[PDB]
Amino acid sequence: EFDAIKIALASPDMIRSWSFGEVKKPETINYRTFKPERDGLFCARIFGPVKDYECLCGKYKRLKHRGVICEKCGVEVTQTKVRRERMGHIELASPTAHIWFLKSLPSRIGLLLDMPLRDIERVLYFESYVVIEGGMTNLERQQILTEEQYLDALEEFGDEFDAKMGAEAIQALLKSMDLEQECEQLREELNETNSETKRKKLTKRIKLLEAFVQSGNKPEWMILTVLPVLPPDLRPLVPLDGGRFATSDLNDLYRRVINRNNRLKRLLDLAAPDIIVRNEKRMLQEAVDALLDNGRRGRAITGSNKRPLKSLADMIKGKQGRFRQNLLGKRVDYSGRSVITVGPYLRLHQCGLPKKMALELFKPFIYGKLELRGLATTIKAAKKMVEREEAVVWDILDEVIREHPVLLNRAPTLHRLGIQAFEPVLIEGKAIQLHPLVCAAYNADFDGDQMAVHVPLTLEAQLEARALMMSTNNILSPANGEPIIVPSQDVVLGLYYMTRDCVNAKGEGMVLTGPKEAERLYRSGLASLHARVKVRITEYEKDANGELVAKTSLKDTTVGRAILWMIVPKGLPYSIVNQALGKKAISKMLNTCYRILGLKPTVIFADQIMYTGFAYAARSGASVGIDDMVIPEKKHEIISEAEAEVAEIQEQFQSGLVTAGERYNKVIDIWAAANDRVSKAMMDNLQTETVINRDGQEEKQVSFNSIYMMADSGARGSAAQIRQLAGMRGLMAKPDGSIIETPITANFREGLNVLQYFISTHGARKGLADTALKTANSGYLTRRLVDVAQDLVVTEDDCGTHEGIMMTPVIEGGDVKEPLRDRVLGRVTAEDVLKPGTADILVPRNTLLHEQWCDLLEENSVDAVKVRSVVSCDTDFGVCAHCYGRDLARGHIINKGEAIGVIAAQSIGEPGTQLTMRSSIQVKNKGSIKLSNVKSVVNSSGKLVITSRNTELKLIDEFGRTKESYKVPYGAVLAKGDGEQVAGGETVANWDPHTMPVITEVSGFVRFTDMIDGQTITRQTDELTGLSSLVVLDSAERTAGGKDLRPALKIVDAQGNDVLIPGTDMPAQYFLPGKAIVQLEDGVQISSGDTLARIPQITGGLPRVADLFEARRPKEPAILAEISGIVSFGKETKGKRRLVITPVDGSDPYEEMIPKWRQLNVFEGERVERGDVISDGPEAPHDILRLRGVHAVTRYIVNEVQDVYRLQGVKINDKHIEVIVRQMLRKATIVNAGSSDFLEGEQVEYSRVKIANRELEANGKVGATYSRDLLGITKASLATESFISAASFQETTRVLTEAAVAGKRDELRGLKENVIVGRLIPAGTGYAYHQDRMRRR
Amino acid sequence: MHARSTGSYSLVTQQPLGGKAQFGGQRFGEMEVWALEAYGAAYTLQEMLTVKSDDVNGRTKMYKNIVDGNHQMEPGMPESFNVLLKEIRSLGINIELED
Amino acid sequence: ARVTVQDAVEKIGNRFDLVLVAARRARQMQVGGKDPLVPEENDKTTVIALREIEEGLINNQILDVRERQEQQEQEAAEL
RNA sequence: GCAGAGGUUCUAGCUACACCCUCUAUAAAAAACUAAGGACCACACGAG
DNA sequence: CTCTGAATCTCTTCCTCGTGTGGTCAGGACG
DNA sequence: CGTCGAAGAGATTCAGAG
Ligand SMILES: NCc1c[nH]c2nc(N)[nH]c(=O)c12
Ligand SMILES: [Mg+2]
Repeated sequence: EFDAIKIALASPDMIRSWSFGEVKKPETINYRTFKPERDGLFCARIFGPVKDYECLCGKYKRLKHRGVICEKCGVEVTQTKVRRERMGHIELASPTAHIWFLKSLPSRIGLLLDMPLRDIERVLYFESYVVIEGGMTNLERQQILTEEQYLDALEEFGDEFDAKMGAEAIQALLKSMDLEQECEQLREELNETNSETKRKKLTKRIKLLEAFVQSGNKPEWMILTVLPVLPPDLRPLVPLDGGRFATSDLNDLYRRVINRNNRLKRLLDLAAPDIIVRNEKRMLQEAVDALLDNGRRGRAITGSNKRPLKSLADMIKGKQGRFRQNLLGKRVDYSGRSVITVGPYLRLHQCGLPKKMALELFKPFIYGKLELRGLATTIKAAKKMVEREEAVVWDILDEVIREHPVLLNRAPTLHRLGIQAFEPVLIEGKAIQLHPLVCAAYNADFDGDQMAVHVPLTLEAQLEARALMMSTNNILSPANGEPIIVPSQDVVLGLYYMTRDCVNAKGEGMVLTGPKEAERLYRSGLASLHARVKVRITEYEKDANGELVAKTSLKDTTVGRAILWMIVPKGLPYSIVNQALGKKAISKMLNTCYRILGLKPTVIFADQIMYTGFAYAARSGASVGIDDMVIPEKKHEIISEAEAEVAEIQEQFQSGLVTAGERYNKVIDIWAAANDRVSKAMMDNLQTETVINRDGQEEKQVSFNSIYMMADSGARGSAAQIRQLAGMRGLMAKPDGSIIETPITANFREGLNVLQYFISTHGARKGLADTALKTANSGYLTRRLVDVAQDLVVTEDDCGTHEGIMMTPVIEGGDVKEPLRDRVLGRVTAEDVLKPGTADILVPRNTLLHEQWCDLLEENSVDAVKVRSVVSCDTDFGVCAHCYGRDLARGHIINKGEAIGVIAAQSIGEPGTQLTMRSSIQVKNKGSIKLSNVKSVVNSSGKLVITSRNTELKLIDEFGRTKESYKVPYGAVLAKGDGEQVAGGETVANWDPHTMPVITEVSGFVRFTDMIDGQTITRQTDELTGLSSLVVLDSAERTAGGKDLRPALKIVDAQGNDVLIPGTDMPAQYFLPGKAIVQLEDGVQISSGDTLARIPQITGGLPRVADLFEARRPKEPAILAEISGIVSFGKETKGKRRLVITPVDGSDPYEEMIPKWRQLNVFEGERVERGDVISDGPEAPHDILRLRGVHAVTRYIVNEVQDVYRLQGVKINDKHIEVIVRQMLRKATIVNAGSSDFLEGEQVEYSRVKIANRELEANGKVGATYSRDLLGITKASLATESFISAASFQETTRVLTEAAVAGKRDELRGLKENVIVGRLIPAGTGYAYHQDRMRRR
Repeated sequence: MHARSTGSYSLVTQQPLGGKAQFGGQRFGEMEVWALEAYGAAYTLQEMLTVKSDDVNGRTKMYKNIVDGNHQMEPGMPESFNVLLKEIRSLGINIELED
Repeated sequence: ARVTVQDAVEKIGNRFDLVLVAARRARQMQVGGKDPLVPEENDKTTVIALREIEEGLINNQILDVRERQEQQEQEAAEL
């Protein structure tokens, strides 16, 4: 129908072309007469007739008179909708500069003339002359002049030239200059420029000039002379309110501008003095500025009631502007609202609906059905009978409701499952029912929550809300494969109470024919629900491919478990309904049923399980009583002993033995220990203490306490809350983040004191106030993440690439956080994974990995498996299908087209609500110690000593899997040796954390190179070791003479020769860092491992995730090695330490300035590699990307996010993080232009440059080299491909001005540029239609 | 309970006019559009955005199509976009549509 | 009535192609006068298409062949 | 409204997207066809 | 002395649906 | 009877030494 849109600066002739008339009269309408004024802002002649096919004089009133402009009233008779399309223009008497092109950040009107903004502000406001056409003078064309100085210039220069004033002067300056002329001289100046800052400013200016000269623009157009007016119906207007017509809108600004212009015209034809004309022109400019954007100046023009009245620019941007209020989120018809109800009976594919609501929703359908029946002759009669609510209407309504899904939409739909479909079931009452099992995905309580009901109208919508949105279609959440319909509160408790055992209940030891008989033996009351018995069960097996094998063995279980057997389908084995069946067991049971039985036999199972759970939680009578919450007897004694211990520490502090801080820490620690002790006592008196008879003596058995059963089953609450119900509350936090000295020693079953409640209110207030910020920040993070990806769609089925990011299990030193069987599952390998037996290809290179493959991978025990990921895919404008892996919603490869750009953004921004906003290392288990890339040196004590910090302590068993990882300090001493099996419990590394050892690579004597005792090292008398210890003076503390010299240690023999490092000619030089306490003397042999110098020595909240995605530079960035080379110094920290790194192969032009306070873990004798760390500290994403490729920034920016998300327990699959990473580093920069037409300094999208260079290489000419770049989400979104895609996200004024100046046409092709326009989005079912249409072109 | 099918519209022809004592349709807010885009559903999104909300030649067409018997659709183009075009064109910036 | 459509999406793998291939069948049953090949029973005209697809009686090729035959029949009457 | 005119009714009813009927100078015999003017700001409330 | 980085000043944005009350120009003669 | 706080990026300011 129409191609993409384009935006360009509006020419003064185009505005005249647009307008239908010309407004000269400020008054909108006569107050006395409703009809609008002839020259008024509301005008019949200009902006069409007021009523349909009616003039103003009433001469013509019928359609036969259409198209003929009346001569009496003067309005061209036509429909009223023409009143929202016609436009009018005011003719300003003095040229007026646009405010959007003046006060914006780069200030294009300033960049176009190369003059300060302040001078333009002065001349634009009639207080400073600017020289125009200076000629052969001492005044330049860009010179700023003052009134008195202008008068002096007039007296001095008799020639007729004179500096102008006002916006006319700027317009004349813009017209006089030639854009094409300055380009060549600017290019020459840039080439001759000796610096990069000046050349960068020149590149900005030259880019602006090129943008102007390419598109069809005229700089003079930035100063509008004729100004258009909005159409009348576009004015909000006032409804009849008794005769006031009052509201604050644009009409005030339009009236004031017209008044100012008319006054200016009158003054100009009256030959007013310049002192008055200048003031009038300044007032007119201020009025135009206020109209276009009220508030771009310091003064904000305001009407009555002292409120800043809205302007045009205020009705585009912001949460109130069109782009986020009327274009994206349109309110819809055929809607509804009501409160929630349990709705237990309806199956999980249907939901309730009040009759009094479904009658109003489906009104047109009822009209159509009545017309078909012949009951109503016309629509009027149908409306009458519908309002009658008689018997026939309900029968009709029970037809249009049969198979018509409706969308039950929750209010804050954070993720995809928020809005689901349901099949209506008409009920009485006035509340919307809801299947209980779906009250978890909605996160919908029943404390009066409110859902909104929508209706699909078209046939395609009805089919879509059936094939995609029905509650039986999305069982597994898109964030992770785990099911989302896990039984939640009552059904789980009922199942847990069903699956248990009491050691002596009636009907113990009996033999039962089968579950059909067990249900009867329990209903009769002859046998209790829990009783260990012997039953026979027909366990069906799917071991034969596609066949069900029936085996029956006399299995021993309880009556309750046996009754539960009939509910489960036949395929599942019996090793699932035999255990205690908490909550996680139920979720795993559902998952296995889905995995090995499909979907159709899992919906029925999950619907039947709720019925059984409710029915056997109702018979249980699981009530809570006071006697349940037992207070352990040990609590009083523990309290008394803790009081005694704190009193002892208090007496010690009063004796001066201990410090205040030390005593405070001791008190906190002992109180924590006492709290843990009392909690353990209460738990042991809660779970085990039940004792009963086994037909003989007493026996022990897990408790039946209701409070305990609501915690073990996981139905509601954990052990932490029960700790607050029976044991002591513990230590509470002050509002400032400190721990109060005295913990609350009273539980909730007991009385709580006044002080122990006033203390407790601090935490409640803080936690309740944090909701109003956690949600406010998670919303913004989710919005940025959505609008940064927003366009990823799986369009191609195979990239065909080869490289994929590595995948390895992640361990922090404890138990393995994530096995390789968890992360890898659902993805596709890159290279052929090999069996541990070499030259054996276990799995091909391009096969997807499902469960039957991960099980095989467990047998061979392989740790490193290459996996293709969406960061290395090469398909432009969309990721591949293979590169994305399993859809994670249905266990098959993702279909060609699914919108994965928004799925990941929703799945990452969803857990942002529950997320919190804020020696000796002992081995875990027996195994062999393996040190990767270690340079071990044997010390005097015989203990293993690592040379560099980069070596990490790891343990390897017979399977080769790293059980743990330990960070160890540089030059430390380790108890155990590498390549040696160690026992569990004992520490493999022991060292003093305060002391930093400084060991040498090789053994030998010490020689003080470039060292003088008293210049670089000042010997400090040590009162402990009995010997003055050589202490290195700090670089900023030592004298400048010693600054030139470099304090170092050299290894030498017994004769005096210098011993070279093995491999390198230059001898090993060990630079002694400042404030190093060396025990040995100058000329004493060093043991390889002995400590030469004993030197005394994240935020898991949402801000960490935000800073990670934003690619913000850390506060103290660790510097790295750009190119592999040998470390060298060029200066002596003259203001800053100087570092020069040169490769042994090629000479280096790269020298690095180093701050003098940054410790250098490298030595000038050491040779660094590319990407090697120089100074320790946090790393910067920008540095990593340009040093270690693109694959390396992912392994960090995904590991850190997962580390943040693992603490709270939430799980998000890695690919959802990876697509955001891919959308971040989408822009690229070209190092050299090559044969392409791109200017070397400009930034172009990676896809465009990749396609361009590939096409160039298709011919003889070589392509352009490129360097990848990283941008934060909030800056990458604003610099996207389309201007209208980023003009609805943030900073509307800047984006629109930048687009208009450059004439940046759009191409749509996105998911928001099509939502705004209102056509088929190219995301889902519309992808085929868009593909087709593209093929048409 | 508030549900409505058809009724009075606003100046920007966003028909629901705001659910209150006066008739209104619950806002298909910004996040609900993302929740629709997450699925493959686009036709229902188009009918939430064009025919239901604001399309002067879409509402009066489908109100006749439904009672006729066929559930078809014609997108038109939202009046809010024709408002945004005017609010940018009246700013001294010429924004148009190609063909 | 059908609640789980997994049987249908095996015939039309995309499950985005399924909706587009069932909408045409439903239109040919609402506007067009053609009769469903599956035995209709009280069901609306939007699940009959899914029922036909489940039986394998309809796919993206059969309906195109049928409309081509309709075009040929119309050409026969043109003479 | 075949064009002009009038129209049962089931507000108003050759355009709002409209539509149909009978009749020959002007209204009166008849059934089938549609859904309207509502801005901004403060305070309080609920839920996630 | 001229960038070198280093302060220093300026513009931006800070969730998402409802349920309700109340208050409100512009600009008063003028011939 | 009309009619006359916060917090972060970025663009100015601005600086220090060899
Ligand atoms: N209002 C008079 C009248 C009666 N019947 C009508 N039928 C149509 N189509 N239009 C009309 O105006 C009338
Ligand atoms: Mg609630």
